Amino acid sequence: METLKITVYIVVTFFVLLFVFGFLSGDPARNPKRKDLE
Amino acid sequence: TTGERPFSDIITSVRYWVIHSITIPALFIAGWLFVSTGLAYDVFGTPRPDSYYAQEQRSIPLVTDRFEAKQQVETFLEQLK
Amino acid sequence: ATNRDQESSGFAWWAGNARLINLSGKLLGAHVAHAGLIVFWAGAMTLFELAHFIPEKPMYEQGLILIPHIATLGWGVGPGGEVVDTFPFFVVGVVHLISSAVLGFGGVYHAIRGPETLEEYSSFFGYDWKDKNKMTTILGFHLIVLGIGALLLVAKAMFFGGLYDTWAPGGGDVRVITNPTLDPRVIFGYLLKSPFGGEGWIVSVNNLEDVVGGHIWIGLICIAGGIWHILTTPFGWARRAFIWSGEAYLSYSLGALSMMGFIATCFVWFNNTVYPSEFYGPTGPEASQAQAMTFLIRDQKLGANVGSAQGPTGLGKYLMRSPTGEIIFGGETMRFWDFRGPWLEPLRGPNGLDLNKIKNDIQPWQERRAAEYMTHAPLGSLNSVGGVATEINSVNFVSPRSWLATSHFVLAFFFLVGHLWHAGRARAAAAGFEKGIDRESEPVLSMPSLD
Amino acid sequence: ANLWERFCNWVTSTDNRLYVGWFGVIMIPTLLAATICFVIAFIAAPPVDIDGIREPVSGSLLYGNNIITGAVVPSSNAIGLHFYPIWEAASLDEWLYNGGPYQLIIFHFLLGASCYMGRQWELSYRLGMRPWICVAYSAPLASAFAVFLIYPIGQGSFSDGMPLGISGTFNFMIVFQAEHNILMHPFHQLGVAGVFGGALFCAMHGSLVTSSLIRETTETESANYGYKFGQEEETYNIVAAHGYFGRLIFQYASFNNSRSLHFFLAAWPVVGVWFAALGISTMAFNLNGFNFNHSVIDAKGNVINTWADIINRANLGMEVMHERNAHNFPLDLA
Amino acid sequence: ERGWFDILDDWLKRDRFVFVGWSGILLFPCAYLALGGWLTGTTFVTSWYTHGLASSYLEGCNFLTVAVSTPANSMGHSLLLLWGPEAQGDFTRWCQLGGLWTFIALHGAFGLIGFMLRQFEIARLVGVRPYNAIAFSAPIAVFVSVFLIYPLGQSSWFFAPSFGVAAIFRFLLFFQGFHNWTLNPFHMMGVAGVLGGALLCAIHGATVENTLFQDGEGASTFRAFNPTQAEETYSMVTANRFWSQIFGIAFSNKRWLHFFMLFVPVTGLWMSAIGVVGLALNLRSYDFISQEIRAAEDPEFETFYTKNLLLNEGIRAWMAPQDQPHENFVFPEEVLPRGNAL
Amino acid sequence: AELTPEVLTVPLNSEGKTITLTEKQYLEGKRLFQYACASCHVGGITKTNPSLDLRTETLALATPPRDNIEGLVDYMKNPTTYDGEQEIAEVHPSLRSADIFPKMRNLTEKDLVAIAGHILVEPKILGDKWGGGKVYY
Ligand code: CLA
Ligand code: CLA
Ligand code: CLA
Ligand code: CLA
Ligand SMILES: CC1=C(/C=C/C(C)=C/C=C/C(C)=C/C=C/C=C(C)/C=C/C=C(C)/C=C/C2=C(C)CCCC2(C)C)C(C)(C)CCC1
Ligand SMILES: CC1=C(/C=C/C(C)=C/C=C/C(C)=C/C=C/C=C(C)/C=C/C=C(C)/C=C/C2=C(C)CCCC2(C)C)C(C)(C)CCC1
Ligand SMILES: CC1=C(/C=C/C(C)=C/C=C/C(C)=C/C=C/C=C(C)/C=C/C=C(C)/C=C/C2=C(C)CCCC2(C)C)C(C)(C)CCC1
Ligand SMILES: CCCCCCCCCCCCO[C@@H]1O[C@H](CO)[C@@H](O[C@H]2O[C@H](CO)[C@@H](O)[C@H](O)[C@H]2O)[C@H](O)[C@H]1O
Ligand SMILES: CCCCCCCS[C@@H]1O[C@H](CO)[C@@H](O)[C@H](O)[C@H]1O
Ligand SMILES: [Cl-]
Ligand SMILES: [Cl-]
Ligand SMILES: [Cl-]
Ligand SMILES: [Fe+2]
Repeated sequence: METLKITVYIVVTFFVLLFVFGFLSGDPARNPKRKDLE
Repeated sequence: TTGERPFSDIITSVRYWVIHSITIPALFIAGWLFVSTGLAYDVFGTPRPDSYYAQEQRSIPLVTDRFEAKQQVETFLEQLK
Repeated sequence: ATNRDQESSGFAWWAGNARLINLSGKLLGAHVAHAGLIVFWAGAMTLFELAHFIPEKPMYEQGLILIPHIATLGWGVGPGGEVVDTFPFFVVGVVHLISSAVLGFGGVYHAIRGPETLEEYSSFFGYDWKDKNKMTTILGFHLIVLGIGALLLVAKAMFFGGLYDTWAPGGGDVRVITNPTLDPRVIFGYLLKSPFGGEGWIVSVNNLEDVVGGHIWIGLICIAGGIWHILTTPFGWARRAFIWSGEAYLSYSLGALSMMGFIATCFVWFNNTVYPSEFYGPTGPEASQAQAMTFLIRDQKLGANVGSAQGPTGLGKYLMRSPTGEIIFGGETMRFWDFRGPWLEPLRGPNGLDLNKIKNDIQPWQERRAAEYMTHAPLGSLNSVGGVATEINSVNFVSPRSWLATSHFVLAFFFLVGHLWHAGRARAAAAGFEKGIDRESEPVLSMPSLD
Repeated sequence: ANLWERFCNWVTSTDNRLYVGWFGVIMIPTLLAATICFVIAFIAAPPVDIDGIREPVSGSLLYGNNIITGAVVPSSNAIGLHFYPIWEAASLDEWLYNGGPYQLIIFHFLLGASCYMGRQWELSYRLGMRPWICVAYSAPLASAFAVFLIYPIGQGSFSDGMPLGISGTFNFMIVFQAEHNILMHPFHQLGVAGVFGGALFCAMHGSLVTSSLIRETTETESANYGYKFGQEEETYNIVAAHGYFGRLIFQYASFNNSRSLHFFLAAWPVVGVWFAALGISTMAFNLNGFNFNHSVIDAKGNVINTWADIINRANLGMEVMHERNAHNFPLDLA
Repeated sequence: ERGWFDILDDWLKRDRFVFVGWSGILLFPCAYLALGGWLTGTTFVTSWYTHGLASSYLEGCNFLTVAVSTPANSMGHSLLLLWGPEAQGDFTRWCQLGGLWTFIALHGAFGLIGFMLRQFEIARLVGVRPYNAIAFSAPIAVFVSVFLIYPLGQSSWFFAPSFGVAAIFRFLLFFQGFHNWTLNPFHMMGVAGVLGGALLCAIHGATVENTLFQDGEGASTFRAFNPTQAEETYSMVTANRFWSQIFGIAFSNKRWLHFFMLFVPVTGLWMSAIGVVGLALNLRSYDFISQEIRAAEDPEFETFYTKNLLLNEGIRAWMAPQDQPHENFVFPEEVLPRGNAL
Repeated sequence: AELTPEVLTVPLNSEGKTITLTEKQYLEGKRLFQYACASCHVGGITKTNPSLDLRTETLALATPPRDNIEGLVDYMKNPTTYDGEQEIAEVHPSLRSADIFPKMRNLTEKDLVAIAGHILVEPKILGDKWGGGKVYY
C-alpha cells in the first residue's frame, strides 16, 4: 500500500505538472487568428 | 400582416381604456361576488367549511352506488343538518 | 445618448451593461451604485430583523441571518449567546442604511451626470484595461483596503471587547483574544489539510486564537501584496499566460467568487465556531449526534447499560467504534463521528466517548442542549414547515444554516457558469472570433481532414 | 523545436483524430481509471456494506445481478465523507467490503468529466469557434456533481451518493422523495419542464425542418442524399417552416430567426437542467419541497386531505421501509 | 362548382391572425371546453364525494394541490354524461360525481384529434410535408394510453390520473409502489427518448450558436440573420470537425440530424405508451423471478432490486387506505410494514 | 361541523368542574403551544420521548392527574415524571425553569390556561391523530 500510494502520488504530480506547464506555454497564442495577446 | 388592427395600437388607444376601465373591473367584481355571496358553493356543490362532516361524524361521504349516486349525495347532504 | 443603442455599441439591450466596458466614468457609477445596493440591503435587512426579533426565542427560530453575524463579533450578547442589548444591532443597521444613501448618490452621479470617461479628466482615475501596470496598481489599492478590513476583525477581537466564543471555559461567552495564533505551521497547516471527512481543510478551524491569527496573517499578506502590485508590473510569464481585457478580468473574479461561495456553503454547514450554533442553530451533524445523545440519556435513565447494548445489526445500539477504533455514537450518526461541540466534548476521553463519563457525568444542561439541537435539526420545507418531509404543519422553522448553504450554493454555481461564459468569451474576443467564423477565412477549411 | 515545444504542439494539435489538449491530459487518465474500475467492479466486485451495518449488498454480475439490478455500490456509512483510497485499506479484500471502488470511480469520473467540459472550451478555441458549447454541457455535469458529490456532502456520507447502477438509481430516487418531497420542489419542477420541453422542442424542430426540406431527390432514394456535407446553401426553407408554424399557433409565436430559434433550443433544456441540478444540490442541505401536509382544515378543525396528503402517505411508506435495519432513533436526520 | 361547401371552405381558410380551417370546427370547441373545464374545476369544484379530498381554490388548495379528480370507483367506466343515468341532467350533482373528469378527458381527446388534423390541414395549405403532425402522434399515444386505456383496463376511471399537479405526482408514486414502473423496459426506453431528446435539443442549439458565421458587426449576433438568405448561418464543416474530435462521431448530414431529432423523443414516448398499455392489465415488469428464488432461500442475498420492493411494499400499505377509500381498508398499526425505529 | 362551545368545554379540575373556552382562547392556545411546545410535542407526541404522549387518556393516568386545566397548568410550572416521583424542571420547560428555557419567560398565567385548553381540546377535534404520530398523518 505504501508503494502504491507513492506511485499514484508521482503519477498525479506528473500529470498535474503537465497541465500547469502546458497552459503556461503560450496558450493564448494557440488559436487560428490573432496570436499577439501578451 | 393578416388584416386585424395591431394590438399595440389597440391597447395604447384612449377608447380601448374608456371601455376596459369599465368592463375589466365589472368582471372582476362579478367574480368576487360569485364567491362572496356564496353562490359558487351552491352552483358547484362544494362544501363550505362547516359542511364536510356532521358534528360528530368522521366518515367521508363517499359515493358507492353508480345509479343511485345522486340520491346518496342528497342523503349525505340531508345528514349535515 | 453615447453608445446607448445596439447600432452604435454593438450590444443589444439585454447585454446593455457591456456597453460600459470602455466608459470608465459611467462604469464607476454602476459599481458605486451597486455597492450602495449591497450596503442598503445590509442596513435594511438588519432593521427588519431587529423589528421582528423576540429576544427570548433563539435567533434561529426567527429567520435571522444578519443579527447572528453581528452577535458572533461579540456585540449585543452575553453568556450562552443570550441577547443583553439590541442597540448594537440597531446601530449596525442604521449606519449601513445611511451609508447606502451616500454610495447611491455617488453612483447615480457618476452614472448619469459625471464624465462618461475618466481618462481626459484624470490620469490617476482613468484607466485602460489593457494597461497592465495600472490594473495591478488598482488591484494593489484594493488589496490594501481588504487587508485593513481583516485587521479590523483582529482589532475587534483583541482590543474592542472580543468575539463570541462558543468554546469558552464554563460556557459560551464573549471573550477577548489575547494570544492569537501566529505560528505559520498552524496557520498555513489548515490550508494543506484534506477537505475530506475528519480533516475539512479550513472549515475545521475550531478556536478563535487560530481565527484571529489567521486574519493577522491575511491582513499583512494582503497589505504587502498591495504594495507589491503598486510597485511592480506583471512579469513575462504572467503576460504570456493571461488574457488582458476587462472581460477577462471579470472572468477571473467570477471564478474566484464561485470558489468562495462553495467554501462559504461548507463553512456554514459544518463549522460551529465562526457560525456558533447558539445563533445559527445546530449543524446537520450536530443535530444527528444530539439525537443519539438524547436517547442514550433517556434509556440509561431507565436502566440500560449503554455500552453493552447490542443493536439489531450487531453494532452497538448507542455506542460503537469508528474505523480507527474511537468510541462514537451508533445508528446512522456513525457518519458524523467527526462532529465536535461544546455540549458533547466533556464526555470525550482519549479513546473517544468515555463510558464512565457517560454513566456518571452527564449534566442537565447537556441533556437540554442535546434535546434542543435534536429538535432544531436543519431539515424543513421551502414554505418553512420544520422537520422531515413527511412532518405535519405546526412548526414554522428552516434553519439559518439551510438558508445560507442553499443560497450560496446556487450563487456559487451560477458564478462558475458566469466564469465559463466570460472566460470563453474573453478568449474568443481577444483572438477575434467572438462574433463568428469568417466565411472567407474559416480555419477548419485550411486544416487537413481527420480521415 | 525542443522536446517540450514539440510535445506542446502535439497535445494542442488540431490534427489529432481525437483532440487531446491540456484538459485532455488530465481527462484521459482519469476517465480510463474510472472506466476500467467500473467495468471490473460491475462484473466481479463482492458485496458492499453500503449502510455500515455489516449488511453487504451485492452489486456485481458474478454475485447474482443482471444488467438492471447490478451496480457499483456506494462506500460504507462508516466511512462517511472520509477519503478512502486503496492505500488506506489493510487489503483489497477490506477495500472491497467497504465500497472503495465507488470512491475511486466517482472521483476519477467527476475530475475527468470536468476536464471534458474544459476540453470543449479548448477545442472551440483552437478551431476559431464561439466558446459556449461547454456551458451547455455544464448542465448534465452539474447534475452528476449534485448526485455524486454535493448530496453526499450535505448528508455527511458517500453512502447516500447515487449508486452506479440502474436499480440503484431508482433506490436513490425513491429515498430522495421520502426525505425531500422532491416532486413538490419547484426546482425539480423546472427540471421536468426542462426535459419534457427539451424533448417537445427537439421533436418540434426536427419535424419542422424535416417538413420543409427542399426537393433534391426522387421517390426511390432517401431525401438525405439531397444534402451534401459542407454545401453553402441551406437545405430547408425556413420561410415555409415559419409559414407553417406561425399558422399552427399564430404568427408572433413562431421564430423566423434561426439564430434566435437555435438559442432557445439551447437555453430551454440547459436552464431547466441547471435548476434540476440546483434542486438536488439544495435539497442536499435539506431545504425541501413544499409541505402542505394538513394545510386544509374545516370549521371544526378536521383535516380535509388534499392530493398533497396522499403524496405524504406514499412518502411515509418509503420512509418507514428504507434501510430497514439502519435506524435506532425515531428521526431520520440525515 | 361554386356552391356553399366551397364558399364555406374559402371562409374557413382565410389567412387570419388565428387560422380556423375545417379542423377548427372540432379543435376550438373541444380545446376550449377541456381548458375551461380544468380551470372551472380547479377553481370551484370539490373531490369530497369521489375521493374524500379538497381540490379547488375555493376550498383552500393552491396551484400545486388543485385538481379535477377522477370519479368514484363505483362509477366504473361510466361516460358520466351530464344527461346520463348518474347525474340525470343535474349540473351540481354531475360536478359532485366527477363528471368534469370525463368531460375534460373526452373533450381533450377530441381536441387533440382536432389539433393533429390542424397540423395536417395547415401543412397541406402551405405545401410542406406533414412531419409535425406525424410527430404529434407521440403525445396522442401517451394521452390515449394513460388517460383512457390505462383506466379502462383497471376497475374504473378512478385510477386514471386526476388532472392536477399534486394529483399527477400521486399517479407517479402509485405506479412505483404498485406497478414497479421504473423497472419496466418500455418506461426505460421512454426515459431515454425524453432525456435523449432534451440532450439533442441542447446540443444542437448550442452547436449552431457556437459555429455561427460572422454575418454582421454586432457583438449581439441575432441581427446578422435574414430569413430569406440562401446560405447556412453556421458552419456544418466546423461543427462536424469539433464533435468528431471531442466525442468521436459527429453529424455530417443536416437532413439526417433533424430527422433524428424527430425520431428520438417520438419513439421514446411511443415506447412508454406500450408499457402503460401493459399496466392497464397489471401486466408489469414487477419482478425478476431468479432474484426472488434466490432471496427467498438465502437471507443474506440483497440487491438494489430487493431494496426497492421493500420501498414498494411500504408505499402500498401506507398509501392504500386513503388513496383507495372505496376499499374501506383498515390496517391495524401492528400489520404496517416498518423498519427499525421509523 | 363547527368548533362549538361543547367542543371547547373541558375539565377544569379532578372534581367534575368544567370551563368553556372562547374561540379566542382556543386560537391563543394553538399559537402559544406552537410557540413554546411544538418543537417537541407536534401533533400530541413527544419527540424526545415517544413513549409519553399528550393523549387525554395518557394524561388521566399520569400522577398527579394531568387531564384537566389545573393539572396541566401545574405541569407547566413544576413538571414531573409520569409517576409524580421526580421534578424535571431542569430538563423540561416550565415557569420554574424560565431562566434556562427563556421562551417560558413571557408566558402569563392566562397563557398557561390557553395552552392547557389546547392540549385538551385538540384530541376532541383530531381523535387518534392527536398523539398518534405518523401512522395517522
Ligand atoms: C445594479 C444594476 C445596474 C446598474 C447600477 C446599471 C448601470 C448602468 N447601466 Mg444598466 N442595466 C441593468 C442593470 C444596471 N445597470 C439591467 C438589469 C439591464 C437590463 C434591463 C440594464 C440594461 C442597460 C442598457 C441597455 C444600458 C445600460 C446602461 C447603464 C449605464 C447608463 C444608464 C443611463 O444612461 O440611464 C438613463 C436613465 C435615466 C436618466 C433614468 C433614471 C436613472 C437613475 C440612475 C435612477 C436612480 C434612482 C435612485 C432611486 C435615485 C437615488 C438618488 C438618491 C441617492 C439621492 C449605467 C452606468 C447604458 C449604457 O451602457 O450607457 C453607455 C445602456 O445603454 N444598462
Ligand atoms: C470607489 C469609489 C469612487 C471613486 C474611485 C471615485 C472617483 C472620482 N470621483 Mg466620485 N464619488 C463617490 C465614489 C468614488 N468616486 C461617492 C461614494 C460619492 C458620493 C459622495 C462620489 C461623489 C462624487 C462627486 C460629486 C464628484 C466626484 C468626482 C470624482 C473624481 C474626482 C475625485 C477626487 O478628486 O477626490 C480627491 C480626493 C479627496 C477629495 C479626498 C478623499 C476623501 C474621501 C472621503 C476619503 C474616504 C476614504 C475611505 C477609505 C473611504 C471608505 C469607503 C467605504 C467605507 C465604502 C474621481 C473620478 C468629481 C468628478 O467626477 O468631477 C467631474 C466630482 O465632482 N465624485
Ligand atoms: C486578489 C488578489 C490577487 C490577484 C488577483 C493577484 C494577481 C496577480 N499577481 Mg499577485 N499577490 C497577491 C494578491 C493577488 N495577486 C498577494 C496578497 C500577494 C502577496 C503574497 C501577491 C504576490 C505576488 C507575487 C510575488 C507575484 C504575483 C503575481 C501576480 C500575477 C500573476 C498571478 C498568477 O499567475 O496566479 C496564478 C498562480 C500560479 C500560476 C501559481 C501556480 C498554481 C497553483 C498550482 C494553484 C493551486 C491552488 C488551487 C486552485 C487550490 C486552492 C487552495 C490552495 C490555497 C491550497 C497577477 C497580476 C506575479 C507577478 O507578475 O508580479 C508582478 C508574481 O510574481 N503576486
Ligand atoms: C365539435 C364540437 C364538440 C364535440 C366533438 C363534443 C363532444 C362531446 N361533448 Mg361537448 N360541447 C360542445 C362541443 C362539442 N362536444 C359545445 C359547443 C358545448 C356547449 C353547448 C358542449 C357542451 C357539452 C356538455 C355539457 C357535455 C358534453 C359532452 C360531450 C360528449 C358526449 C356528446 C354526445 O353524446 O353527443 C351526442 C350527439 C351527437 C353525437 C350528435 C349526432 C348528430 C347526428 C349525426 C344527427 C341526428 C340527430 C337526430 C335527428 C336527433 C333526433 C332525436 C329525437 C328523436 C328526440 C362528447 C365528448 C358530455 C360529456 O362530456 O360528458 C362527460 C356532456 O355532459 N358537451
Ligand atoms: C444607475 C442605474 C440604475 C441603478 C441605480 C442604483 C443601483 C442606484 C442606487 C441607489 C441607492 C443605493 C440609494 C440609497 C438610498 C438611501 C436612502 C434614501 C436612505 C435613507 C435613510 C433613512 C431616511 C433613515 C431612516 C430611518 C432611520 C434614520 C432610523 C430608523 C428609522 C428609519 C429607517 C426611518 C438602474 C438599475 C436604475 C438602471 C439605470 C441606471
Ligand atoms: C483567515 C483564516 C485563516 C487563514 C487564512 C489563510 C492563511 C489563507 C490563505 C489563502 C491562500 C494562500 C490562497 C491561495 C490561493 C491560490 C489560488 C486560488 C490559485 C489559483 C491559480 C490559478 C487560477 C491558476 C490558473 C492557471 C494555471 C493553473 C496555470 C496556467 C494558466 C492559468 C494562469 C490560467 C485560517 C484558515 C488559519 C483560520 C480561519 C481564518
Ligand atoms: C366546464 C363547463 C362548461 C365550460 C366552461 C368554460 C368554457 C370555462 C372557461 C373558464 C376560463 C377560461 C377560466 C380562466 C381562468 C383563468 C385564470 C384563473 C388565470 C390565472 C392566471 C394566473 C394566476 C397567472 C399568473 C402569472 C402571469 C399572469 C404571468 C407569468 C407569471 C404567472 C404565471 C404568475 C360548459 C358551460 C360548456 C358546460 C358545463 C361545464
Ligand atoms: C505558489 C507557487 C509559486 C510559483 C512562483 C513561480 C511562478 C511560476 C512561473 C512559471 C514559469 C513558466 O514560464 C513559461 O514557461 C514555458 C515553458 O518553456 C515557456 O515556453 C513556451 O513559450 C511559448 C510562449 O508563446 C510557447 O509557444 C512554447 O511552446 C513554450 O516553450 C513560456 O513562454 C514561459 O512563460
Ligand atoms: C468603524 C466604527 C466602529 C465603532 C467602534 C466602537 C467600539 S466597540 C466597543 O469597544 C469597547 C472597548 O473600547 C468594548 O468594551 C465594547 O465591548 C465594544 O462594543
Ligand atoms: Cl433502501
Ligand atoms: Cl439512527
Ligand atoms: Cl400508546
Ligand atoms: Fe437546426
